[PDB]
Amino acid sequence: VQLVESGGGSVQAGGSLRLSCTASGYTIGPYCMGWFRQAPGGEREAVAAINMGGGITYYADSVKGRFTISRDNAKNTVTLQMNSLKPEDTAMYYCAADSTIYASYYECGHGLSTGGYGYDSWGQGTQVTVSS
Amino acid sequence: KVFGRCELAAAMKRHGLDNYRGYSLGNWVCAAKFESNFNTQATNRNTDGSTDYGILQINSRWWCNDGRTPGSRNLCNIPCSALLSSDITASVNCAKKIVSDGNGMNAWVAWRNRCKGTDVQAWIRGCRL
Repeated sequence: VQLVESGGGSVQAGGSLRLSCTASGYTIGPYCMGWFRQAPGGEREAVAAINMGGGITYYADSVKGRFTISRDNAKNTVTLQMNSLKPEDTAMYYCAADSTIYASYYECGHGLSTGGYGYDSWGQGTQVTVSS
Repeated sequence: KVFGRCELAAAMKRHGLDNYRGYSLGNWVCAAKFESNFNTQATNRNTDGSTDYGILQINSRWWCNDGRTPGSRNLCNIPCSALLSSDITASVNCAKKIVSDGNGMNAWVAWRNRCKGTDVQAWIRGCRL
């Protein structure tokens, strides 16, 4: 259930930058897909999660309102559009996917928020450097 | 219908859920309590447009067909209404697929939240099964 990551790099203050992630899992799912990020001094923080199937989104108050996650055309590909970028946003971004097909209804925002419980597949990360 | 801890235990035991893929019977009863609280007709419409059905609150966008969820899948290959019977065979089988389909009981977050890592043998303690 492998994830591939694209986009990223260095953007200037107030700029926008697109990150993309395609879960090559190719089976049945994934159920969730979202991003986490991490600065040098910092524990891994949640960024956003989208609900493959239903397409419900969930954002961290830290990026909510600026960032936008969504599903791109390509199968199991989600896209994180990072807008109104701040240096505080500089960090390593990791794509994650929950391969569990939940019986009842599950909200990806839960797992994302609570340190990532559920997200069993991770990407290698992509550096984003918002040059002040 | 609205089963009772023990009444459900029995039914689930009968339908062979006791130690199904390693899951003590208590696990399924406890799962039900936190999903449908033992009410076979329990149904919850979710914002994505799907709906959880019955005792185990199986979701319409994945395991059953309700005709109200456009992209819906029907993994268990059955009408959602099936999971509303007063008989639990419907949900019980679908459940077995969901769990043995490689998902495990983590499928139900409630199980994870309320049942995982808790002496669950307690949901059948005091039941003539």
